[PDB]
Amino acid sequence: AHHHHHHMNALEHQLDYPFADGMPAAGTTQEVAPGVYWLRMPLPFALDHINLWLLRDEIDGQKGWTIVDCGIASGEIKANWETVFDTALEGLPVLRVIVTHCHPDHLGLANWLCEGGDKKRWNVRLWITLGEYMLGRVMAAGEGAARHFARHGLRDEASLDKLRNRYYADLVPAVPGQYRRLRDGDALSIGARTWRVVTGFGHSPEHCALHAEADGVLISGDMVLPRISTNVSVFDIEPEGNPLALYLESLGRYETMAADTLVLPSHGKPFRGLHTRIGQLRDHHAARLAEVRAACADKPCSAADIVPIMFRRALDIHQMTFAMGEALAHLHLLWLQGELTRVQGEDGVIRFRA
Ligand SMILES: [Ca+2]
Ligand SMILES: [Ca+2]
Ligand SMILES: [Ca+2]
Repeated sequence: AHHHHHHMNALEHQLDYPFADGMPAAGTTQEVAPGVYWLRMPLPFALDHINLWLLRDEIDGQKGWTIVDCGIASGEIKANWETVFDTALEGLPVLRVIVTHCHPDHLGLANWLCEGGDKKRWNVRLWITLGEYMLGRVMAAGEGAARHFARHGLRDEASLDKLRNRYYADLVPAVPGQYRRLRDGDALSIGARTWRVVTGFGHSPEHCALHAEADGVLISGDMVLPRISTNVSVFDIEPEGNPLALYLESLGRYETMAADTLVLPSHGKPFRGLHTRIGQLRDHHAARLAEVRAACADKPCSAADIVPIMFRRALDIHQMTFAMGEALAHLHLLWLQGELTRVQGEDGVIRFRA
């Protein structure tokens, strides 16, 4: 996420933070609900942290801990995990590792945690959805990205070269060779609770949020974040994708949850106002779509044309191509519902017009 950048929530004051600005220091935990503990790991990106969750649990008579998400494979996060093992687990083992999705800050240390950390203290199973596991395996093991961004309006030969000669493998250095499949609707028994798998689309293949309906707690992964937008992007591998339509449809899964649901997001702070935040995200994308409509009404626009309208800030070449993926997702939503016509110019650039 070094070149990743996000849209900040100016309506944060409409959410409620039950712990205010309290946050667990590195290597320590903070109880956010009975048997649910919050870990905060540093990240070296603009997004400077990820929240991970430790759930008190008992499987087959053995008391211990279920981990949700892992961090990137950095020396600093590994050291913080080791401190946690030694001082914050009450001397009890990890029983299993659940990963919400394959992005590196969530999947990176799965293999290392499954195999017991530096001292190999246990040997446990990774639980994850099939789509996230398989894409993780594909990416864990370029020139296609450059052809992609070129046909969407990036024409500077020097910039295209910087993409050609290009991360995931350094942050996710191994992915477990075995997994336990999570599927939408699965009931997980974790400690005193049943957590249900709520799958989400448009951000990643098959994103797993975990919902404890009786106590009203939601582990939202990256699908609902209080301070930032969720990345929704069209990529070279699925060049006609409609991820924004999938994402906006997916947000309906949370609008039927309780209005007082405690949301545990992967970035930001635990919060209430789930429905408020969903409304803010819907409003945000409606405003971005209106800008795309307005621009395409006056001339055929490429994704590169849309970036400086959608992102009112300076971007380097790497941030530009990341923004281009999100611009293209908004173009594709309008295109595929019949509001734009897609034309590949004789210059090879794909553009969209009213
Ligand atoms: Ca993600
Ligand atoms: Ca191994
Ligand atoms: Ca994330």
